[PDB]
Amino acid sequence: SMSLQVNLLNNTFANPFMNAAGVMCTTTEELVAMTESASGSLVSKSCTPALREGNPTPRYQALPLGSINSMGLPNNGFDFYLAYAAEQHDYGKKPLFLSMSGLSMRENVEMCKRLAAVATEKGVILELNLSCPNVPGKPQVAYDFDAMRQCLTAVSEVYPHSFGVKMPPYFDFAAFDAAAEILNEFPKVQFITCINSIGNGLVIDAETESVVIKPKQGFGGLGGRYVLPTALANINAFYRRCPGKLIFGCGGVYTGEDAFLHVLAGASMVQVGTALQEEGPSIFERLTSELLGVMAKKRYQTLDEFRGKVRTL
Amino acid sequence: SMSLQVNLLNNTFANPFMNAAGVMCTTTEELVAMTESASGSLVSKSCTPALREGNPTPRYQALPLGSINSMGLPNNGFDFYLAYAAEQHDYGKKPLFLSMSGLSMRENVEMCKRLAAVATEKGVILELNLSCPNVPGKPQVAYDFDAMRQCLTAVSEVYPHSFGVKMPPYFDFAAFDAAAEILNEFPKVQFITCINSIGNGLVIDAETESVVIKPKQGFGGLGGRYVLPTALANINAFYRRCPGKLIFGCGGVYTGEDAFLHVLAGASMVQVGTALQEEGPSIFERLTSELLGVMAKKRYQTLDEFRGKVRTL
Ligand SMILES: Cc1cc2nc3c(=O)[nH]c(=O)nc-3n(C[C@H](O)[C@H](O)[C@H](O)COP(=O)(O)O)c2cc1C
Ligand SMILES: Cc1cc2nc3c(=O)[nH]c(=O)nc-3n(C[C@H](O)[C@H](O)[C@H](O)COP(=O)(O)O)c2cc1C
Ligand SMILES: O=C(O)c1cc(=O)[nH]c(=O)[nH]1
Ligand SMILES: O=C(O)c1cc(=O)[nH]c(=O)[nH]1
Ligand code: NI
Repeated sequence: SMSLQVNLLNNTFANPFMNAAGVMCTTTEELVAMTESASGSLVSKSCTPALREGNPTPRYQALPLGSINSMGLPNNGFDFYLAYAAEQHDYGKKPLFLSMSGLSMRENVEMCKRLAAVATEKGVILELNLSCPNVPGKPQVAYDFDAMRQCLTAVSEVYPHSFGVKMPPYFDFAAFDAAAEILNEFPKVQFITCINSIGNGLVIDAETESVVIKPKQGFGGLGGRYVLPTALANINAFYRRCPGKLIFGCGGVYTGEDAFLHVLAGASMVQVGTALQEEGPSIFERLTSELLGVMAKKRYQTLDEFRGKVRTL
Repeated sequence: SMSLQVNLLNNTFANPFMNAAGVMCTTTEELVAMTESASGSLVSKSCTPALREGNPTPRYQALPLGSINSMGLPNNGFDFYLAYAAEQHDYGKKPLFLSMSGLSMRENVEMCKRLAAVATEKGVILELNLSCPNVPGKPQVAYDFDAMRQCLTAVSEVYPHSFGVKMPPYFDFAAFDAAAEILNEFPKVQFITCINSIGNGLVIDAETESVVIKPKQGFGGLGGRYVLPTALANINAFYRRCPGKLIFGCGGVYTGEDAFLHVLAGASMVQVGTALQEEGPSIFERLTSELLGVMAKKRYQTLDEFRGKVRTL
């Protein structure tokens, strides 16, 4: 009588849950573990053309209300994630997203040219990251609407497939309108993932009288409980302003109820970051169970019945 | 042996605590209550040239982790707050800040021209709000740097006194740098208040499947526990980039420990919003007491001894 099934991008997903890019998806063993998990899908660590060591440690800290990180894009490099998608991933189990985070337009252009064939042959789907806020001396691409337009223009020009974009959060309607206007000019952009972390917060430990991460004087992206209302705002804002596109939710999901809120705001897929970092891939069994439980109590049978139907006053 | 005393802008404050603008400071009764409280200071509700009714209700909601509001600047009008500063306020009890939020540059200019004489005669201090996120169709001035520079020029032109600016949160270093560079052009800007609410979040009540405030489809500014690391980040960011100015902290202060963090980050004064809304002006006796307790356990006697001294790794 009940179903968490999702159909989009010419795929069927058993449920809307997946990891947030960058969480538990860097190594072969992590990718295998996500594939073997109860999640409906998975996305690989945001990649650069060559392997990156990332920022000095400590660079992640769990917190009572979430997390702060300045990882600095540590990743195995594009060849590695391309090879996983081309040769190793079991598409029989679930669809695969590959997150790309080139440090320049030219890097994204070069990687997309090579990804094209693998997307065609295997069905891997590109999630293009325009919102990394932890690489020193590199402003978030999507806070500069001109840099955003140019990046999307280049990728659309060279990449012969649909793709999605991972967005930083915005905090005013003018920004929502400006971002949506740009995104709506690109028909290949078929999903929008809202949101990446809330950028450059600063956690201070009262006992040590110090920051808690090493890079960038302790400034890092916030995730977890801190970001849920901001995530829902962005999910709903683009859900409304980009009616021709799907929205993937990301931010502050720890429970089936949290996920229910994401869907109500407009989300098709629901990404899990901080909570997954702290619990491991077994969380997806708990989350599907919980979401089904929420739906049971509210008398919903499918996600379609309430997606985007949040009531305004 | 210990003291919460603060000295700035030719004034002495018994302690760093004050209300955040907009919280419990709209009516005569509220202003007197703040003046009679244990707070080191107070600021009046952000004003427009004429009275405003504000947005339709409900327009504020207390939450487990903070608050969301879209008040829409309900206020008694400039004449009313000017009159309170000129004629009624007991400066013998504590200094007074007047918050100003004209809906246009020209509105601020005209109010400042009239405030000048009262500042001279009575010592009231202007906090110029460049960051109201809840009046529909009106974008936050401080997210537009050229506009911000223009406004500060226009005001400095007509207002022969020191003043401060209430800033929205920023989320990347390029933005910290740009804002600080504008503010550093204007010597009259002697303090910076970080931060106004995190703008346009969206709270959804899972039981009702609806938003919780009426204006703007449920979108509103976030305060409280949600905003503390963003507040600390902005306090510290401007503390570092504007060494010729003082920083007032605002955001997420519920305890003396929270206030201790604000000061460590660089704050001279510490403003209390959401917590004050939920607890009333008695909160200031608890906060002074708690901060003294935190200082005793840590063997500090004055705020100077640790202000801005947060340790990086
Ligand atoms: C450790 C860590 C690494 C992350 N790395 C990436 C990344 O490589 N690419 C990306 O798009 N987002 C990255 N993020 C952001 C998350 O994908 C997600 O947008 C954010 O953490 C909010 O979700 P949460 O509240 O569930 O954590 C990372 C987050 C964390 C905590
Ligand atoms: C009810 C309410 C009304 C507010 N009105 C104003 C205002 O008139 N002027 C202003 O600068 N900020 C206003 N704000 C923002 C607060 O001054 C403060 O910057 C924000 O709430 C963060 O502090 P908190 O975390 O202590 O709530 C208001 C906040 C609340 C909750
Ligand atoms: O690798 C990182 O540091 C990182 C990337 C990103 O997109 N988001 C994030 O929070 N961290
Ligand atoms: O009156 C309001 O709506 C308001 C003004 C402001 O500056 N900040 C805020 O959170 N609310
Ligand atoms: Ni922004």
